Amino acid sequence: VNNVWNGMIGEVVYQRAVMAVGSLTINEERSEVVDFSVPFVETGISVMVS
Amino acid sequence: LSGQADMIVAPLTINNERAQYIEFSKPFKYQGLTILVKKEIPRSTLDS
Repeated sequence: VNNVWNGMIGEVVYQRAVMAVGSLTINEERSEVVDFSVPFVETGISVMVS
Repeated sequence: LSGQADMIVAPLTINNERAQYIEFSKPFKYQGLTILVKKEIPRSTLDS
């Protein structure tokens, strides 16, 4: 937002924290601003309607 | 590794023993070892 980062990735990118273990998702822009590690569970987008 | 290749673009499933000293990119597939077997023809007779 407004070319600035709203927490989470912001916390990593402002040297406040050192990792962000959780439920992050890999993306082009996200991997562009902060390095990543090897993915450890497959995921994507899925459809689910009752 | 012995300076004889620079690109390795072919199925090269990532493993610890390889990535110890080698560079990898984000995977472009998602595989997993399974088991293979052949099927059988007869299931019903209708002639007994």
